[PDB]
Amino acid sequence: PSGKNILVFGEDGSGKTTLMTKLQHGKKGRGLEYLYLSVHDEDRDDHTRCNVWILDGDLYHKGLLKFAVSAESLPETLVIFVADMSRPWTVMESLQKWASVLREHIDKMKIPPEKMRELERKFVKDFQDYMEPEEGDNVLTHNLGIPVLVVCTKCDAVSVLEKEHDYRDEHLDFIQSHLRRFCLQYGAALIYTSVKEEKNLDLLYKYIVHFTTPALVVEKDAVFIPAGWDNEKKIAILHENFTTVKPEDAYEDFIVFLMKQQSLLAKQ
Amino acid sequence: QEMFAWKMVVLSLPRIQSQRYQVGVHYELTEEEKFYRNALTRMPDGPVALEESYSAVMGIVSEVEQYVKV
Repeated sequence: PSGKNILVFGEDGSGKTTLMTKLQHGKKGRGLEYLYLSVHDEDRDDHTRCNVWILDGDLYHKGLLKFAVSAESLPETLVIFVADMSRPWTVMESLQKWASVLREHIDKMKIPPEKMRELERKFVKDFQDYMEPEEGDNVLTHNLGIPVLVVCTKCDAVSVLEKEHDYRDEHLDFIQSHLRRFCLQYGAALIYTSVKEEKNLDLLYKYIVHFTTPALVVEKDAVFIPAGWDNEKKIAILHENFTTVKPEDAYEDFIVFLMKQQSLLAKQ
Repeated sequence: QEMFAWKMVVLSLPRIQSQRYQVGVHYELTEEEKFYRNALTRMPDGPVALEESYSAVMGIVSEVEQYVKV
């Protein structure tokens, strides 16, 4: 096979050690490098270079980010970017930023073509049709379909951020609600990961390309969700934990000449 | 596909030109802005990576040239 693509986006890097080690540069802040990954066929690799470029920053590198998400990923383009589950603003911001980064790498590079959404309608209809239900459907997703796996990492700092401003798991439930709202607003896998819990970021990407992955939020540490877990009724009604029902405001409200002259005047 | 060299070099050349130009300053061409140190004689230093800021905005193209294998 040939080389596919995925454009994982990380804002200026900012410590991609644990997040990169859980999944797979010139410096700690290089900027839109070309990382990779691979898929399998039950026995080994068959030159299927399904690259997952974890671009740790993109300082004036829109062309490098577009080169990373090449057009060869028409059959499988699942960007699995890192995130910060310390607060709801960072979780919702990273998920929406992942979808917008995939759309930016596409639209900032595919300005010449226009029938891509036309072919994507039938292809993504046959693809997401068998993946919309079984959320553990009808979710208000975006205008088109861009698979962006929002891997919510850094939930080990979720307790410190939740106790510094709420002294309980209120910010944790808020981050869970942020992931759920972005999921119902986009239709993907809001798989969150905490300290030694739910290490399944590329699992949803592998199950929805053309391993294991759980989904639970009762532990109040990692609200994992599969690619298809998107609803806004029970989660929106139970979103009142230290807030209102179906809220998104948490993301927005949480993101010696003069000396000689003086001597002469003093002497007078 | 065993042609992982020509296409990789072309996309690399595009990414190398789109990587060796991190806006030259970008108002923040480094890991972050100036900040406070922990315990040393550099409380009013430039940054912990001032010389490495060059290595960062330069390292983008280096990371592309090195990981541009396939």
